Amino acid sequence: RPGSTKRRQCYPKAIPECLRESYPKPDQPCYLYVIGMVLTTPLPDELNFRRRKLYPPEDTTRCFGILTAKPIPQIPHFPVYTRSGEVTISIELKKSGFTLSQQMLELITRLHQYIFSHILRLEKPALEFKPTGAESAYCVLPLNVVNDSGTLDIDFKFMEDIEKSEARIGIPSTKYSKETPFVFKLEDYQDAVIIPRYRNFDQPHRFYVADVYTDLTPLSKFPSPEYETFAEYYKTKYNLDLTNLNQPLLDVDHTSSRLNLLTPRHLVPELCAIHPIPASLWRKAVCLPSILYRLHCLLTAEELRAQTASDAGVGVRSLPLGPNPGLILQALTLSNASDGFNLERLEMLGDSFLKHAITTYLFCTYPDAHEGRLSYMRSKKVSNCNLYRLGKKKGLPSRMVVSIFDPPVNWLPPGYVVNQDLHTEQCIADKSIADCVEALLGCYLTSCGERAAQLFLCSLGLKVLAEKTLNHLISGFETFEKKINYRFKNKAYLLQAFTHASYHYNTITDCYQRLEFLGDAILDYLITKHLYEDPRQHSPGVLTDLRSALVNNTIFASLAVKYDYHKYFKAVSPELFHVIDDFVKFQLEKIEVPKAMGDIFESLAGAIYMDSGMSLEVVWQVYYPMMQPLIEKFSANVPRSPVRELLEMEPETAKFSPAERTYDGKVRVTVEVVGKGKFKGVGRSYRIAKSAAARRALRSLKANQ
RNA sequence: UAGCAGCACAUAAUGGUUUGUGGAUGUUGGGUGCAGGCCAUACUGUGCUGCCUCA
Repeated sequence: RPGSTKRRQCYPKAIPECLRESYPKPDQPCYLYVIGMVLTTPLPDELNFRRRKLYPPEDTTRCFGILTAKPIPQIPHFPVYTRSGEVTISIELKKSGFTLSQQMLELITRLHQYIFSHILRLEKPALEFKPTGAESAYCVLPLNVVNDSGTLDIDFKFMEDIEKSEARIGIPSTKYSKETPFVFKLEDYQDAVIIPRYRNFDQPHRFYVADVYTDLTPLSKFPSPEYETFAEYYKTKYNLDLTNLNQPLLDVDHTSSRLNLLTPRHLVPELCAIHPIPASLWRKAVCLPSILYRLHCLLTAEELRAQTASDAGVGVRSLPLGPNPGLILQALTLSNASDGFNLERLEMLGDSFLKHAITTYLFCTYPDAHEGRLSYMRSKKVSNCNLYRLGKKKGLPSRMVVSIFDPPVNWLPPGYVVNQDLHTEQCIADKSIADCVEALLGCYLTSCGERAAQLFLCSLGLKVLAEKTLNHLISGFETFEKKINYRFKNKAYLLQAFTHASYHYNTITDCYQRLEFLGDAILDYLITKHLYEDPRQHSPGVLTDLRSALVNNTIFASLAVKYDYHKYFKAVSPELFHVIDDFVKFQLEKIEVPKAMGDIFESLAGAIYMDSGMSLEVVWQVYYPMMQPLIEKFSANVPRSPVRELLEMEPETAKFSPAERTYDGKVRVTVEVVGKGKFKGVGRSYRIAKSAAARRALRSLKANQ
């Protein structure tokens, strides 16, 4: 069925408007952004297993810049988890409206290809570099501080030096001889990436110079137990005789193969070619996939924020407000993506508000429709099927973050195309599209409030925007008004809330059921909002349990009794009065729970809402003090099913019998606890019977301890 | 800077199981829809390893 977990559809991945077809043209205006990088949380030495120097990206003059034909909007700064620790990333506009020659652009584009294909090794047989044909079409280039002025500019000299370098295309063929002996220059290695010239020619291993040992030489002990010295090693393995046996040695670290950095984890110089790119900049380059991917994701969320400000009139289209793009990114992220956050908290809050909004709308739009009809209409509008259709219509599937980020397996680099797919497409369940709509609603609600959330629903396509008899029938309710600490402006709502369908003496208002319908959704929402805003920051699972335990007719009935609602209840059913008196007796001492007592509790919430001029706050002011003791009790001690508690205490020993229908229509259930006895429970339903059996077993077990 | 095979965990897919829930021919409750918790087949990622490339 549409909106079901069992139905899956494939969708193309969305690329932000500011990155789509964004390739700089010769002699045309372009934009240059600096990738600002700051080490905000250094990695502890215990996690840094080699205890290597942490390299704050900010300690070095060279960085990367993004060159694009279209402007990039302001995005929140975001963390990246490097081997140095948490690095906060900023994307900062450095130059706008400037032009580049064909030769300058060719140098930039060639170096851009060189980064992704040669440095990062992301170009695969399935991928082709087509910068003019690629959907995501921007260039990345080196920036450097000009003359120590602290001002960053395009390092053209360095790009040209990379082009003149033979080391660009492969391993340099410069073999040293006794006539042309190798000369070590320290300045050339302090911030160098090196390539060993005698091995692994198809995939040359690259290393960062971590340090230069001036005390160690080719005659010193080799790190592999296979050889006595560095000179013996090269002579034995590659037949290479060194010209300079007194040259210093390089301490080196492998260039990182891990390109996903979005979450926390917790040699002889003469025989090496110097890669023309410095090690500092190469460390920055390794972050480009996570940075660009995150940038792309945040730009998609900002695009959705801006689109919603245009379509719903919620927030401002361009920031100097609407929700933070990071919260939108949360609402667009499935738990499968493993990105440190998920849509589940926002989804649950949205659902509760959605119910409230539709319930209110239906109640006001259909003044003559009975509860069962409003409940039926409600059930259709809030369905996972309808929500899926709305999310699909809004283009959410192409914007959702569904799978774990893996650059060489599921990411397309800028300027590349796929040779005709984990790079361009994703498979999504219809239910997940529905869940995302509720999470977006929760985002707008938490960030911009209820009116904004309603305007957001309207933007998705959900339309969400006698007197003598009265005085006689309300006689004595003044004590009730004082007990609840609320005075009704229109006592007809109070009368309606306490009028059962059997109470035909009331010919001036309806029965309580319509207000029950309205109140149910109000209480669910208010309770859910409160639980979501709770300082304990309950998990999605715990929020579900607490919502289930607090939003319950039994609890509403228990409160109705404690607050004397039963004394004001108007009914003409002696049996109902006896059931209420028996339940009231049971509640006063500490057995069927009278449904009507929970219903009138909800109906009075509906009454107060209508009498207060649709003020949820007034309703909450009245109900929160009544519910606060229970909210505190269950949020301190998250509740349990007696069947589950018995199964937790006795998992292999407690076995329940099938449902036995007794001669009176009532169900009987027996629980056998191996070595501890058999306990029988009876009730009008299998759980009432099974729970009664489980409670009898639990009582016996606890009494024998 | 490489590949593979075990173990932990997360995770979606296709089956089953179990709690909640719905209007339904509802002769007095087994027809189907959606959620949770489990069992199985099979996917990916990180990590604890193990073998195994270069050093």
